[PDB]
Amino acid sequence: AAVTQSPRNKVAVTGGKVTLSCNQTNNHNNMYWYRQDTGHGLRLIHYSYGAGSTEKGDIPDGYKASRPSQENFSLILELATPSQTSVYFCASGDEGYTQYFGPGTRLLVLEDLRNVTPPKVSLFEPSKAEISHTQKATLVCLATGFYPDHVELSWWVNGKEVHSGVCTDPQPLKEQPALNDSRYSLSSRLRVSATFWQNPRNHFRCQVQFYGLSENDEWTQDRAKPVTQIVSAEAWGRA
Amino acid sequence: TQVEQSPQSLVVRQGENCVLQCNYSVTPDNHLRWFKQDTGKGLVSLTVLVDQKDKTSNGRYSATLDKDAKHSTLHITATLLDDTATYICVVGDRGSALGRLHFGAGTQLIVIPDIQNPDPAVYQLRDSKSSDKSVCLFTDFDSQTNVSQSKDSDVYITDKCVLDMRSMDFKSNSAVAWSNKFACANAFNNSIIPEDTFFPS
Amino acid sequence: NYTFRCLQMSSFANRSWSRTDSVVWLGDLQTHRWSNDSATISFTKPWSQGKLSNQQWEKLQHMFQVYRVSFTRDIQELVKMMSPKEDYPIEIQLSAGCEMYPGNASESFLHVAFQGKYVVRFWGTSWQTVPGAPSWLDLPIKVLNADQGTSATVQMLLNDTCPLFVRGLLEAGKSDLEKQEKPVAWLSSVHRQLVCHVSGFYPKPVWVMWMRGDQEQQGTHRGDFLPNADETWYLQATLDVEAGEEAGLACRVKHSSLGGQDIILYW
Amino acid sequence: QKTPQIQVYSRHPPENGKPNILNCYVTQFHPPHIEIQMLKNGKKIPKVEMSDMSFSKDWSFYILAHTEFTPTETDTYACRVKHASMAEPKTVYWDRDM
Ligand SMILES: *[C@@H]1O[C@H](CO[C@@H]2O[C@@H](C)[C@@H](O)[C@@H](O)[C@@H]2O)[C@@H](O[C@@H]2O[C@H](CO)[C@@H](O[C@@H]3O[C@H](CO[C@H]4O[C@H](CO)[C@@H](O)[C@H](O)[C@@H]4O)[C@@H](O)[C@H](O[C@H]4O[C@H](CO)[C@@H](O)[C@H](O)[C@@H]4O)[C@@H]3O)[C@H](O)[C@H]2NC(C)=O)[C@H](O)[C@H]1NC(C)=O
Ligand SMILES: CCCCCCCCCCCCCC[C@@H](O)[C@@H](O)[C@@H](N)CO[C@H]1O[C@H](CO)[C@H](O)[C@H](O)[C@H]1O
Ligand SMILES: CCCCCCCCCCCCCCCC(=O)O
Ligand SMILES: *[C@@H]1O[C@H](CO)[C@@H](O)[C@H](O)[C@H]1NC(C)=O
Ligand SMILES: *[C@@H]1O[C@H](CO)[C@@H](O)[C@H](O)[C@H]1NC(C)=O
Repeated sequence: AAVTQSPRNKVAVTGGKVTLSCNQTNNHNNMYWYRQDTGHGLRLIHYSYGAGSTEKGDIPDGYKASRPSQENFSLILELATPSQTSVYFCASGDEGYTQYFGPGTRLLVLEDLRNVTPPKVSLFEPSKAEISHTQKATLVCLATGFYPDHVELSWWVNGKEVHSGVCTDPQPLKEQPALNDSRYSLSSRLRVSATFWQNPRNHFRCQVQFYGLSENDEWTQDRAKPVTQIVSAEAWGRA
Repeated sequence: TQVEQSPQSLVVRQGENCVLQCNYSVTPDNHLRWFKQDTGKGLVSLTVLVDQKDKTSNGRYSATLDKDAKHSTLHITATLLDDTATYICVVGDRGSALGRLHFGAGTQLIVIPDIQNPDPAVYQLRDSKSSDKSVCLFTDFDSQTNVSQSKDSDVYITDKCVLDMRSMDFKSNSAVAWSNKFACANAFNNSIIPEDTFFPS
Repeated sequence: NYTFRCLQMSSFANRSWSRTDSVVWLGDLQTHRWSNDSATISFTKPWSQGKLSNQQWEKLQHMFQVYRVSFTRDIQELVKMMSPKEDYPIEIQLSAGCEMYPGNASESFLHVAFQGKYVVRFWGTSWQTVPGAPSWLDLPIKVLNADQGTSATVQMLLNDTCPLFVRGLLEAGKSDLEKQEKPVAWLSSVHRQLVCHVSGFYPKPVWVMWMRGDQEQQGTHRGDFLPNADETWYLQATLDVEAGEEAGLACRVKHSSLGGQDIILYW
Repeated sequence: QKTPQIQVYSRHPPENGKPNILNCYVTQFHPPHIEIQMLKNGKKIPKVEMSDMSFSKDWSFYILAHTEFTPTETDTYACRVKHASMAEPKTVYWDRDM
């Protein structure tokens, strides 16, 4: 009994309309919208007992809800505010007590979009000293100069995402710790066997999904519009 | 706030056990669920207890519930690195869809990895598209070592971070340092690093 | 051959406002009350706890206390589930308990009524609708039957706790149940319609006729049993007659309290 | 919706000057929200006792108002009932016989 949410990650300005959606092919009558804030547990915003019903939950102020059909239950922030920065969970259920949870949706509501910038990505290749001393090769990737901090760094090898042998920083570190809206940097390592790196037919690639502006956000500045994009760096193996 | 969890957080070495608490005032109490939230991800269910005096297991996860005391514990035997997570307690006040779920704030487990054979080194990695730029990588140190923030502000040093080559059963702490303004012998001056560290070249 | 009854009445005026008031009968005598204002069930007799211990009663009363709050929210939630099909004001009524037969025997019931119409009952191990009920209740029924904890409890209450408890009451309240109080009668009038009033008698069965000599006036219209405040009964028999034909007419009354010596009032 | 039937009657046999109790019995009504007043000469009697509400086998409600009274030659008594089913309040007067 699966449930999906969309978008998975979102950056918004104060005053904008933001709409979080939730799809469910379970024929579950009932659907639920929660928000998780570090400090509290999940609190119920709205819910629906079938197509056409929507109910106030525990903390419904600021959110409108919409159940157009059995499959889709939406949460609408008509006038977005900084207080609505959260992680929004959606869930569905039949007549029983279980609620089958979605994967979550992160939302950051900013005051103004002037500082929004995508990352530069660099990929740094394994040391020959490391290869000989350990029989292992550590690639390192480096996302820098990006704001806000909503990024997903992933590693791909021959077009297939690798999880084994990866570590990514828990939180990104600030380039200008003094400044209010400082840019960030974020490192990640992929460690493989030296023979796997020495094989020149293995294509390594670090990919950073940056979440930023929509195509319907205004942009008054001279520079390139900092949109939700992918930036990546790439390297082949070498013996 | 009708569901309380204890401790708020805890750090444990890999291999040790730990017991997580959950006490509630919710009335009535049909069932109690333990969730597991990885950093970033969503809610994986571990077990659901439904009786007056109930007990369950799920491999290394085992759990109890006493509805008279209104109290539940979640034991984790032989912790592994992947257990680093937040552990959420949830009480449902009906045995049907009519009920509400009351969520706890969560107990934050952090598990220190067990590095058997350290071999601490500081290597230099070169950029693929542009040889001139580079990073200094401090790797292969045991979890007793604390990687310290940068002395300079124009120099950047990340915190430590553990990777896991699952097919080899191998774990290693690592930390990256870099700057536009700098060399790898002088890069981790400000950390109390092992005296037998291997600076090559 | 007594019947035990828990009558519950619940009014939901709008989504926020509601109230639930119960009363409990054993035959025609009240044994308990439970106002919305009271947090706890009140006895209306000395013997109302029955043969239950003080700690058994507490765990039983606490079950009801929790049920009452849970009942209210669930109805309110079922209105949201069905809307716009149904909306307030809503009037739900329960009637539950058991009838006692000689030896071991008893039947238990639990009947529910929606807006004054019997629609649902608990039977066997589940809630089910009755003949006549509208088909939209099928979803409410489906949801209530998902609650496997509620079913097991209601089964235990109907099958065990109730029939056991009532035996406690029957033994514990023998002297009140088997009481014998005498009627008092009087005559009056308003063709003319003579009226023979009878009042103060217990138990309910009584015989009241107009007579001329030994000849039962088969024009006698018996009225209904009306209750007095002191837990006795009232009943009047009327007879239509020609003006100036009241001579020779007498009201005869038989009741188990009198023992042979019947009340006769002459005009 | 259902109309209430009202029945006024005394506990003991009516003798002028002698104390007594006057019952008013209201039945067969729905919904259960109802206002009941026992009247003397039009004026509302102050200390009126009310039984708990209940209902019959046909799910229709009933209730018994009662009050002490001392019948006289001159004084008339009554029971007034307001209900959602009725347009205006219904008043049945004590018969002097019942
Ligand atoms: C409490 O008493 C219940 C019965 O008492 C009545 O209801 C209560 C609430 C009061 O109103 C009281 O005054 C009444 O007298 C009692 O309910 C019985 O529970 C059993 C099982 O727990 C039920 O048995 C199952 O029946 C189905 C089919 O039944 C249908 O047909 C019969 C006709 O014979 C009808 O009478 C029924 O209404 C049904 O329509 C079987 O298919 C099923 O068999 C399957 O499962 C069993 C294992 O459990 C296997 O042996 C079989 O191979 C099958 O796989 C069950 O046997 C029974 O129907 C039900 N009786 C009634 C009259 O509904 C309840 O158990 C008591 N609870 C406690 C806790 O004491
Ligand atoms: C407009 C819709 C009309 C509805 C008509 C339906 C009539 C049925 C009315 C009776 C239903 C029973 C009400 C109470 C029940 O739903 C529960 O809310 C109540 N028994 C509490 O149950 C919880 O707590 C129990 C412990 O005492 C159990 O844990 C149970 O599992 C749990 O749900
Ligand atoms: C013996 C005194 C009882 C007084 C209170 C009785 C009023 C309610 C009667 C209906 C009982 C319904 C049973 C449901 C029980 C439950 O689900 O917990
Ligand atoms: C609900 O109804 C009650 C009584 O009928 C009334 O006093 C109250 O004002 C109503 N509440 C709302 C919110 O409409
Ligand atoms: C009935 O009681 C509940 C709590 O037991 C209360 O919240 C509610 O307002 C009461 N309603 C009325 C009409 O008295």
